[PDB]
Amino acid sequence: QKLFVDKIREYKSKRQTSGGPVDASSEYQQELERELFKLKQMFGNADMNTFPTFKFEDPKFEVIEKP
Amino acid sequence: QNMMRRKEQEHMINWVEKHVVQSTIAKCIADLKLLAKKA
Repeated sequence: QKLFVDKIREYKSKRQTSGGPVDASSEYQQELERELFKLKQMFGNADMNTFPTFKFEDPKFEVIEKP
Repeated sequence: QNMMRRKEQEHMINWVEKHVVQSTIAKCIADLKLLAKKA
């Protein structure tokens, strides 16, 4: 069953990634950069890793009594 | 986070396949055995 030994050996090889922060991708950064950039720029443009700040506006008004 | 869960899962799923390709007549004898049990 070469299929099964293939599966188990590749599982043991991929789980061997504590040494490989990406497990030897050696590419796909040129696209991951754009993917995450677009994901950010559609979610927003601030530092989305920090706590949000909040400005609070207040409504307008007018004279109400008889002029 | 989940997107990275996908991007690395989709890359690790192809690497392992393009990796086993370089990897014995035991399979052929097994095929005749599999064919022997064909009935």
